[PDB]
Amino acid sequence: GAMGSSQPRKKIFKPEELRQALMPTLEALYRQDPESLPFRQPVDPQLLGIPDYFDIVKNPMDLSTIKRKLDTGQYQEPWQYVDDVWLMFNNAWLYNRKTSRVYKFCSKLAEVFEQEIDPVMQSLGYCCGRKYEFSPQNDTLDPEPFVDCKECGRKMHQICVLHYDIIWPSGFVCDNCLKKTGRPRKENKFSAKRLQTTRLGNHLEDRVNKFLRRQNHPEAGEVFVRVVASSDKTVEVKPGMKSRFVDSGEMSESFPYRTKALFAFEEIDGVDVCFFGMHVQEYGSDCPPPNTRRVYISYLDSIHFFRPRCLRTAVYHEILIGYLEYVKKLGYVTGHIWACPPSEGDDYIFHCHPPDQKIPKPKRLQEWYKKMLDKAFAERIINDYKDIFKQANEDRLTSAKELPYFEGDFWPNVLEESIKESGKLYATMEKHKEVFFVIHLHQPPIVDPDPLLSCDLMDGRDAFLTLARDKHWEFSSLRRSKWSTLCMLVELHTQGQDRFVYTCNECKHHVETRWHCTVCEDYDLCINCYNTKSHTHKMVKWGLGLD
Ligand SMILES: [Zn+2]
Ligand SMILES: [Zn+2]
Ligand SMILES: [Zn+2]
Ligand SMILES: [Zn+2]
Repeated sequence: GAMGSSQPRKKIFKPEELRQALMPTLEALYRQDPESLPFRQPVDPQLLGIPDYFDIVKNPMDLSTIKRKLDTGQYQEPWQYVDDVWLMFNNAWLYNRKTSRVYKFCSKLAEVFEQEIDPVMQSLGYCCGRKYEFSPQNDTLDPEPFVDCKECGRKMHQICVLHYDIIWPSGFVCDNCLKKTGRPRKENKFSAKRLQTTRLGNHLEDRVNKFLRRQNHPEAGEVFVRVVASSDKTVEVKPGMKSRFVDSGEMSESFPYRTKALFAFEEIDGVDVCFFGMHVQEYGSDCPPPNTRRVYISYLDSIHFFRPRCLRTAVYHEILIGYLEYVKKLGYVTGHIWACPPSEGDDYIFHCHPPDQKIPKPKRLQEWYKKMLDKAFAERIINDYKDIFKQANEDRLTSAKELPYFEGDFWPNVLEESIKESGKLYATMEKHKEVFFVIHLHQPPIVDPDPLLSCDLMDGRDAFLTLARDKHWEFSSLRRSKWSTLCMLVELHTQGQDRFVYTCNECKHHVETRWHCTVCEDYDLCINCYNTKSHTHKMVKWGLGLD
């Protein structure tokens, strides 16, 4: 029953201060006519004919009761007023049908309150005056989390202030109490910029930023593109196709590929926001037919908060066109896209999309890729592109073993169904002609210069979806996506599986204490090499060995 605490520099509010600040908002509700009228007195179920009411609404609340408390002085902190206005709204929204008068009255009162209470609560030193709950995820909704300033005691929305103890382990200090300090907040070192770079990531981001510079739009921020996971996998031929082609030795039992997960982030309001993500499968020059030198885009997802909107599509295209150009240069021959719009509520990569992010009609989605590919053809990056059906006929395919066979793809499961219902494949291909693109990119072996990044969280799409569902990292709004990115990036920086050995770029020996180049992407010399091999750039001394 007993809980002790200390809080000397606490913000404490005197009644009159609140009223002078708060009640101009409670009055803006009373001024709503006729909408405020059912809310000026406690709901009387015996006047209205609804004995129902007190069984459904457990804590009645209304304007008059709130006006009393604001005059009684019963509100010590400003959140208690705000909690009571939202309690009023939540009662009405609950009991009444979304079509009734009162429910629509309520949404008008609430829209007014949102506009009034935000600037006021911010003048009192808070983030906003909203009540937030996370999307459904029964009956219950989970409440957003709060942080208290270790100085003020002012309760804040953790998502509003974007505070996380891992980044700032000495705790949350509100922006004003930091002004009573001179020193600003410490830098967030768990940023997108600071994710390990790759030639693949760099080529894509170098291409997006070069485009954004020519655009010179003032709302735009820097784009960071990062490969965050890669590994070597195999796809096993399924049992039907196995007995039909593997036992004879016409198809290999499994096909090797390298999978990669990559994300793009944009600077928006000075923080990292993840707006684009993609998993790919890459079948090299030692992969047997039919997968030799082929890349396939398994899953592609996006969140529409990129700034500005009028550049969103062009930047998605720049990443995709950049991916084709990159693997074309390394030696891949064909690319494949499965252009399928999500089945409402299926999140491809990011948990919980914005309610008003458009799910495109399949004709629009395919036109979208067509425009991207047409753009690539124009720049002479693509040699040509056709749908799977027109392409199969043009190559005179007659056997199922000539269809590329990719992990998790549509066609391996169509082939299993065909074999199981045998006792028309060209018909199924024409039927879904529009959904499957075949991209012609064009030799010595393919050698990927990037190393593998072990990151279980991004080894395929399920691990990150699950973690975001459990942690309520939604991408449903700009403010929630900012928070989700923040924590996503903390997970990549600190919970990955790679540990780093350092070698001298000259004699290749393992180093502890070392000279690290300030200019080159990643260049080191042991003490001995620093003492013999000249390097023209300034170098700094890093590490500290125990011998
Ligand atoms: Zn807030
Ligand atoms: Zn504070
Ligand atoms: Zn050396
Ligand atoms: Zn250098």
